[PDB]
Amino acid sequence: PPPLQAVLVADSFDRRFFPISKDQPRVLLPLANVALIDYTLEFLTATGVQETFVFCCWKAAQIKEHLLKSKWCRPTSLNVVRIITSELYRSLGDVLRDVDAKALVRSDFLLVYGDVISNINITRALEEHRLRRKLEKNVSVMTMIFKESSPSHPTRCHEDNVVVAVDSTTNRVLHFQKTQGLRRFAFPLSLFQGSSDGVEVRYDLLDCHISICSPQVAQLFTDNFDYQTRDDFVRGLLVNEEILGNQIHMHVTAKEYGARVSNLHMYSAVCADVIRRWVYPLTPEANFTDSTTQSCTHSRHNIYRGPEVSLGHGSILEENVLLGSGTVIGSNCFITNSVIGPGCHIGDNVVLDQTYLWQGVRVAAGAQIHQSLLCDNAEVKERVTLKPRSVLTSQVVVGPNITLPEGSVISLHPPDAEEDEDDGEFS
Amino acid sequence: LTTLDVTKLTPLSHEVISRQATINIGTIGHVAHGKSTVVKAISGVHTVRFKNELERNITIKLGYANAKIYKLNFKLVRHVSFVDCPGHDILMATMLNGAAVMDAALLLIAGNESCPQPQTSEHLAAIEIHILILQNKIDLVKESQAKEQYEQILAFVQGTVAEGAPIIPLKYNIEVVCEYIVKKIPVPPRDFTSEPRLIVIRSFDVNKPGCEVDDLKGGVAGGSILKGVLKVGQEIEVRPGIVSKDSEGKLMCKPIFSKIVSLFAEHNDLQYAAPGGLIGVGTKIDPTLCRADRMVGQVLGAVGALPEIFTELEISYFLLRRLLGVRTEGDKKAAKVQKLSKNEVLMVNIGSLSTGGRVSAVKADLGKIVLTNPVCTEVGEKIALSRRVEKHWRLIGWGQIRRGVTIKPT
Amino acid sequence: DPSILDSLDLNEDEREVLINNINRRLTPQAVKIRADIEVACYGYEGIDAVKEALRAGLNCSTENMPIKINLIAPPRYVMTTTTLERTEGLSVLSQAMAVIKEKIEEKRGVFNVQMEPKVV
Repeated sequence: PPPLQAVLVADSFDRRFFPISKDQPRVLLPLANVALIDYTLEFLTATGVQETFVFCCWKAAQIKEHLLKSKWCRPTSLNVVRIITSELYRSLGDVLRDVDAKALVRSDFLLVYGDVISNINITRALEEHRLRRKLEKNVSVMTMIFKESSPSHPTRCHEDNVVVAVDSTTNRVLHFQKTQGLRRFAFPLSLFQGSSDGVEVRYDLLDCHISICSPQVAQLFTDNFDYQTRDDFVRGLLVNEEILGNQIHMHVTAKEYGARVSNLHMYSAVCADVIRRWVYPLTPEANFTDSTTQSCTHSRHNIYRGPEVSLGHGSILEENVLLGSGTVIGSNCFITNSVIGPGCHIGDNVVLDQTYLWQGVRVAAGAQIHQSLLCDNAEVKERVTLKPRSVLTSQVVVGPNITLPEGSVISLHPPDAEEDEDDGEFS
Repeated sequence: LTTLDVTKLTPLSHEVISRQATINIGTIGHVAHGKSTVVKAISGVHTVRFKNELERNITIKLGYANAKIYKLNFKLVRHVSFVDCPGHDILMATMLNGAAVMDAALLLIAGNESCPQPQTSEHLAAIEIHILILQNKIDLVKESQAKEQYEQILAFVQGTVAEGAPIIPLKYNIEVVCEYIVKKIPVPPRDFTSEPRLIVIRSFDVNKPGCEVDDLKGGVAGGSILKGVLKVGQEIEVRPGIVSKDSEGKLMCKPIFSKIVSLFAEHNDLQYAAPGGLIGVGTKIDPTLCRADRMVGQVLGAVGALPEIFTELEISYFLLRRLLGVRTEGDKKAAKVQKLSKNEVLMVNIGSLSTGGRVSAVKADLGKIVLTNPVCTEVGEKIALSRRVEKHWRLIGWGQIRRGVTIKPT
Repeated sequence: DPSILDSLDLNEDEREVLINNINRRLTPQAVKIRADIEVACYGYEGIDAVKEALRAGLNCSTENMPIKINLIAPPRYVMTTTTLERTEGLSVLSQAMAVIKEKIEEKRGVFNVQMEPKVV
């Protein structure tokens, strides 16, 4: 068989990150001081992929510049990465149509998005897919990867919850639907006529958004030019079964981790999982993207400390705290369950709970920050309290003596932000 | 055994020079992909087996079936190619986008039921336009047959608004239908003196795996020729060509030039190709550019056809209010074509050129459709507009091209 | 050449047995050099240029070493030749590949080496 290939869509064709994504692509957002593209590239490289194609449209220049300076673009990298840009891209269907047009792939490639955090090794799934393809003579066209989970887990967001009806003895997907806003699920009877021996209905599957595909997938995408998403392909293929059977199978992992960052809820959940070493060996102290800046040491209670952190006197780091290089922390501080980017400056008697601070964040003394996100070079003045689910975009300052509500999203762009932001808090 | 030669100047539709296929006759009926048995009983079962691959568009590709009618130790009198695609919507969209397609029709009606399929067939026949209805409800009692004939006559009384005055009634019925077709089918006027033009509907790669470097044949295309006659050895060009966007700019299309090294019908065809059939013009093209159905959607010109490459087209349309002839028991807004929503993918079908297009802008009288791939059809031709409602592309309206974006790369 | 073994004065049956053992033990001369090349031209005479390049590459085959070039995929061909002395076989395959690449590039086409020559 030829070397394993992978198509890495480096642009989510949906805007779930305004106004954050208005000056930085979602693919380049730092999760744990490391961009998502680095995580997905490491996942692809570690599983044996030898050739990768990145399709980036929105702000492709920044993605190209970041990739060219990364580890995977070195001559010594075994995962050769090809960068293809186009302003005409509008959906994943367009990307697959372009792949079929230029004939990038030859057999059994990988389809993943550019914001997938995982440590899954797909050797067994790939072998099963290849054996099934050989035995059935080109009937199984896709093998989607799912993770055993529970409906109550923080990673199971309401938006991306999926219920799948499958054939338990061959791992064949018979029905697939999303449960967004549905209090009751329905399944057609045509499932039970064929595989009456065994049918299972599974709601405990977390969609890692990883698929092992065949060039027939791109051929079907270019045949049905209206297809835009993977879900559209799955639904249209499962409903059109009497002709062009082209069945889809699946693989379930239990001891491996995989999930894609789709919104702030998923971002926070995956960041918490990564800090707590749930994606081992992709840990903050592993430095899987070798760089002088992102080196740190691991201590008790999952405390990661970088070089020259210079913690103050009386400040307490409770647990699950990552501190970037060059950060400065004041006295009598209390930081817990938080990720702080490099170069941050923190005042005295602050409280940080489940917050995320990116590069250059400056916080004045006496601040109270809970469950909020602070983007690059954000600033907070004296005695400011940020209620949960607050977002401060880049170059945003908040004036003194103000308590932002529990949904405050402010940026320098007036329309997209719920409140236009400047050196002041009100007006 | 035929004796086709390479000496002809002004052939005719009924001329015995070709005697393979000159007139294309459609076949739309309520058989629901059951017309294959009738076609085989009228033409032959294994008549078409010359090039096979992995099928791509089963329900969106028009299929032909060559057949020669013999009469009076028998002599062939006429040869007609029967066209029958899965789903009358595709055939209706293709036929009603110009002319020179499906010159005749055969309504495969049923004497058992008068379900909505006959109504849809009648609507498609009216929209597309010399029809010849025929009932295949064999194995029925004499009184039952008379009642079915009375019901069919009652339906044809209403259907005769456009064309509803045919008459037909196991192999005896096939012979009667063949005689009626031979007697009634008229010769259509085809412009043989025009420059040849072929539209590709099927591409193949004849080079088998593990072949030697000597028996390496390639470029075996296919399709249909509308206007003109194709001669072997002529210098042909592909209007679409190879389209690439790797230049970090707009899409660039480079036409592909070749020479007609062969011309094969279902049987062995001569060096000259005539309109009205499925003629595979195998040129000297590399098989890598022409794999299984990888060249479909290109026009094989001869003298550099004036039709330029179009990326986007401004089409004035008249969207049909409801589904043509589809009135189900429920009809819960299913048979209701909505307005042209922005950023919606529609199946633009210019003649036999099936392509895809998304709506970019529209102001109450004309849409600006950006196509998924460049096409070379015309500057003012009639372009149909289709859209699927439930896993089935169906006609939505018409269109007239007024302006477009031209790509002219060397 | 069993002439040297003829000078032995052991016996006739002994000489025959020794010759048979020597020829059956120390005569494993068999080696195959295989390579894969993707060459195609999108020109006026595309298939013709591809066939000409393939013929030019195959013409470089020496005695007792016929390069049986075959088409693996529509865009890719495979060169296989069961010739002993693999050290010379690799050089012969490399020379044939270089000649084929030069012929393809001269005919305004494209050529690439998917896999370099290697043993079976």
